[PDB]
Amino acid sequence: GMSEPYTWKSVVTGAGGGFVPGIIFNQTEPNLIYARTAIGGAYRWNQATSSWVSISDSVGWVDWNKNGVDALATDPIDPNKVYMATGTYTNHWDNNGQIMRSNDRGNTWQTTPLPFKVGGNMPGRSAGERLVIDPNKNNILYFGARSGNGLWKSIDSGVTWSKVTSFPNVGTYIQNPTLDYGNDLVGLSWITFDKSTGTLGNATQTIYVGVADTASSVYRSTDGGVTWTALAGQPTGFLPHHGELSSTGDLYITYSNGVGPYDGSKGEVWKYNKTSGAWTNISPTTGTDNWYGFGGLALDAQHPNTLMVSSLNAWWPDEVIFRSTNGGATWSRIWDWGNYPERTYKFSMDITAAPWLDHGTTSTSLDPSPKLGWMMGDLEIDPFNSNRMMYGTGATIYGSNNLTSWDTGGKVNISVMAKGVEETAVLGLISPPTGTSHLITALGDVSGFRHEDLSVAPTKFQTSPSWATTMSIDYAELSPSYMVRVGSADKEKTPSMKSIGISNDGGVNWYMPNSEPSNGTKTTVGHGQVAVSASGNSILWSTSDIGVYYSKTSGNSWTASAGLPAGAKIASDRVNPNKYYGFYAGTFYVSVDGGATFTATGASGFPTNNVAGLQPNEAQISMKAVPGIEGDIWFAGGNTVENKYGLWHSTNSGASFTKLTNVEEADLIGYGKAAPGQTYMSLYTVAKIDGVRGVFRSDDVGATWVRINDDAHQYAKINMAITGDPRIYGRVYLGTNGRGTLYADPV
Ligand SMILES: OC[C@H]1O[C@@H](O[C@H]2[C@@H](OC[C@H]3O[C@@H](O[C@H]4[C@H](O)[C@@H](O)[C@H](O)O[C@@H]4CO)[C@H](O)[C@@H](O)[C@@H]3O[C@@H]3O[C@H](CO[C@H]4OC[C@@H](O)[C@H](O)[C@H]4O)[C@@H](O[C@@H]4O[C@H](CO[C@H]5OC[C@@H](O)[C@H](O)[C@H]5O)[C@@H](O[C@@H]5O[C@H](CO)[C@@H](O[C@@H]6O[C@H](CO[C@H]7OC[C@@H](O)[C@H](O)[C@H]7O)[C@@H](O)[C@H](O)[C@H]6O)[C@H](O)[C@H]5O)[C@H](O)[C@H]4O)[C@H](O)[C@H]3O)OC[C@@H](O)[C@@H]2O)[C@H](O)[C@@H](O)[C@H]1O
Ligand SMILES: OC[C@H]1O[C@@H](O[C@H]2[C@@H](OC[C@H]3O[C@@H](O[C@H]4[C@H](O)[C@@H](O)[C@H](O)O[C@@H]4CO)[C@H](O)[C@@H](O)[C@@H]3O[C@@H]3O[C@H](CO[C@H]4OC[C@@H](O)[C@H](O)[C@H]4O)[C@@H](O[C@@H]4O[C@H](CO[C@H]5OC[C@@H](O)[C@H](O)[C@H]5O)[C@@H](O)[C@H](O)[C@H]4O)[C@H](O)[C@H]3O)OC[C@@H](O)[C@@H]2O)[C@H](O)[C@@H](O)[C@H]1O
Ligand SMILES: [Cl-]
Ligand SMILES: [Cl-]
Ligand SMILES: [Mg+2]
Ligand SMILES: [Mg+2]
Ligand SMILES: [Mg+2]
Repeated sequence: GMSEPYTWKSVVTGAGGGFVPGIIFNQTEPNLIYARTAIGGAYRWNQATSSWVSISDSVGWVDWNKNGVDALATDPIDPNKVYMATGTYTNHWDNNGQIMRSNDRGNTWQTTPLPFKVGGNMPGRSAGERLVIDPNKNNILYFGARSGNGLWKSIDSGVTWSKVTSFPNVGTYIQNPTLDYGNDLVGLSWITFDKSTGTLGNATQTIYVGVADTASSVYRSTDGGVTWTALAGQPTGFLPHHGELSSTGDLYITYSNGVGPYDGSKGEVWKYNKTSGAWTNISPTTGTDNWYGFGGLALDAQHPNTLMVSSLNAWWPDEVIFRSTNGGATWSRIWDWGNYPERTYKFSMDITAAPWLDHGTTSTSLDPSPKLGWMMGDLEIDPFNSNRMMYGTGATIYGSNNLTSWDTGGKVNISVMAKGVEETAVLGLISPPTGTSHLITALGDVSGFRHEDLSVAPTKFQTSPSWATTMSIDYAELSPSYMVRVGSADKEKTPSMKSIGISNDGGVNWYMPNSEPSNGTKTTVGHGQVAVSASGNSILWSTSDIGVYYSKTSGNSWTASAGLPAGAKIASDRVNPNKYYGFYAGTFYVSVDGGATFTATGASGFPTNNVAGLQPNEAQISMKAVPGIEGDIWFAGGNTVENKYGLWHSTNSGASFTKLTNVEEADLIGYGKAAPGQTYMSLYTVAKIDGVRGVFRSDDVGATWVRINDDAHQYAKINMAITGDPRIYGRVYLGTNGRGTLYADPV
């Protein structure tokens, strides 16, 4: 079809806002670093700008599972080469994975499908690395796989893969045997070469492999991977997260009683000397002083007996990093107790690059804010600079450039080192037509942000209410200072927290109303979708659990809406405050009494998501009324199973819709400022049009469409959120599931 080149940039959050399970340093080129994520692809570091660049944005709609990066290897012989094991789930949520290969540090990729699933967003994703390159003969790669698939090898630089049938343990541990998520074998855990057992051009003969099997977890080959044997004398009862070999011949291994990233309530650290055969338990803590696994393992390349480990997960008051300079014989903690509850610290956190990491709470010794971290499954020391470490948490990448201050009685300065990283899952987006913000987001895990300059990190976490995930946000079109968001309050932690927040100042400050939807038996857990009347004189809340409710009393009371099914999608008219719209299971609904009463209209052909194995309350539906035009509604969504997929337009308040004949599939719709000389708002859609999957803009009410993204800027399964900017022609805001929010303008 037609295309128009655009400039695609990230909306900056400073910290990224998702879990980084692996950071991978190249072993021969200084400052060559990669980072991998569970749902958001991978990144490469740029030392000149102290920032990361995504190497995954070519991943698109059909091949979306490539953004689950379960393992990554960087070539020490030719550092232009990099490989990834990708695929997101190993259960019924996903299809088979693949090994991706690049000869230009991730600028471009080729791919080899694997005949099994890869688990970038499965349990144990911070154990590793499970994809490795022979450091003496770099056409050889090994991959340790999930689900009983065992050990795989390539001898042609990643093009072709075959099972290593002589590997004798495919794993035994299963995290969630009774669930539909993680009921498969975790499988193999990490692979570590002994480079001293090969020479350039000749296969490395000694290879170590960790396996998620508490009874027998560490394996070695000494004949180049022909024969594999469990290490005699190894400890039992735990799961090794990492195995790293020092030049002393000591193999260091961290263990947890889980594979993580969220669990681990007991742990050990061991070393095994490859020459003497001695095993030594060097666990930093033990007995009642240990209630957590050990996860991250970092050896110092310059000082062979210096190493660090992190807890996984202590959870309270914070995690601990432990440092040893004598091979684990003695350890120093990065913080200690004083007179309880006081603590002393060998570190200081600096979150000036992402000040919202304090979650809006006041720091105390027992409730530190910001924390050192959590989910610290990967901890790394720069092999070319003992003063630099990096580690991943569930929210960011932290690092230091004065690490060895620890050894001289000083404090380690830890700062956000995630510039360029955006990992959030975007549940909703609004671009208010007035005020200092053009973009307020609804995000998983870190709630969402009010953005002003899209290159500057937000200064504030969303509080009062404070929650992990905002499912939905809307604003009053005629009074955009009034806006409402809904999420799910953690009432175990804060029983007075509500799952709805209201703002009268454009989203800068929020308050919680005096009541929430409830029935005779329970109050809503929240989530669902929210719509705000044109004038702000009412709120409609389609809750996740107990149906649709309206309030005309600013949330002082809520009343169940008549006629609209529980789980319905909802939308307010942007002109007429009495008018709302609903949709469920193929039927369209209208209310003309402010959300109190809904009546069906006649609209046909919408995906029912209710025939031939489909479920209505999990449909892909984007439905919005148009700013400035009463009764004008666009609807995108559907699927191929029903042959009900595309983009529909109503101008009579939902009484009838025209299905656009020139849009084969569509999943999202949004609006922005009209083009010069046009009166109708520009349309932005995520769609398949003229045979091309992408992001498209129409300046003529859908008569013609131009693709405004391209094959290098696809962002995987972009069925999350989209809007134009009512104040900036051409501007699009695109939500993603693991790449944060993008904004883009014509070239
Ligand atoms: O706890 C294990 C172990 O503890 C042993 O005791 C030792 C231990 O004691 C701790 C307790 O100390 C008490 O003080 C004592 C002291 O112990 C004693 O020595 C001294 O002498 O005397 C003192 C005074 O009595 C203290 O009073 C207790 O409070 C303390 O207990 C800890 O309390 C922590 C804080 O709790 C408060 O806030 C949270 C509320 O829930 C509580 O009600 C509040 O009280 C609590 O920390 C939180 O832990 C959770 C995780 O908990 C879970 O795992 C650990 C289990 O212990 C726990 O039962 C279980 O519930 C953290 O939650 C996580 O938060 C992260 C970050 O936000 C989330 O990550 C994000 O996830 C998303 C994905 O999310 C989805 O998928 C995951 C799912 O979980 C989620 O819902 C989904 O949405 C991802 O995408 C993102 O990337 C990622 O960032 C994550 O989801 C979420 O789960 C939470 O943050 C913490 O605040 C502690 O758990 C609790 O233990 O330590 C001291 C030692 O001396 C003791 O010996 C026991 O002996 C043993 O039996 C055993 O219990
Ligand atoms: O039994 C499930 C169990 O899951 C626990 O949560 C764990 C689980 O979370 C999955 C979600 O991960 C997010 O990523 C996290 C990431 O894990 C972190 O590392 C990072 O820091 O933060 C990220 C953001 O928070 C993703 O953003 C989510 O998308 C993902 O949700 C699951 O997504 C899959 C895939 O579908 C999506 O991706 C492809 C695209 O094609 C699709 O359109 C997208 O929606 C869904 O698969 C579908 O499942 C339905 C049936 O779903 C029902 O059963 C499972 C429930 O989870 C659902 O709520 C329920 O509706 C099926 O019919 C379809 O065919 C499938 O396509 C899943 O449904 C989504 O759940 O894994 C990562 C781990 O980190 C989390 O701890 C959770 O704590 C438990 O309560 C429990 O729910
Ligand atoms: Cl004190
Ligand atoms: Cl303004
Ligand atoms: Mg680019
Ligand atoms: Mg690592
Ligand atoms: Mg602060």
